[PDB]
Amino acid sequence: KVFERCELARTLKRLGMDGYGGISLANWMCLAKWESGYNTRATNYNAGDRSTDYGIFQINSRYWCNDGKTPGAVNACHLSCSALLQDNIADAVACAKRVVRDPQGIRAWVAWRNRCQNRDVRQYVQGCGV
Repeated sequence: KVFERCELARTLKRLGMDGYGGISLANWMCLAKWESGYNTRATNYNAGDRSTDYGIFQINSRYWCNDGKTPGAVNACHLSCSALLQDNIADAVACAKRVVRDPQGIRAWVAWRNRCQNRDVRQYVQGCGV
């Protein structure tokens, strides 16, 4: 599923993402936007390390989910990577919450540092009623 901007903003809010780990909803929107264009079935194979990024938040198979084909990988979210390709994003959100409990927080996603950190992200939630 490819979410519309405001539809996703309210979806993430209902899932408890607003201010989760000190991260505003606008930051999560900016992350999803730049990671997948709000598309839950987005995937990106990384030929260099044989891992794959899954879903709306492009969560990586080396550490967060199990796809059975990433060498020496772990599964910290204790989910099948398939769970991150569902139209319903509850599992992806629970995993994204787990990701930010690590030392880096939202900085774990390099794209957030590239297109969201120290940027004006208010635009992602304006008019969404969140």
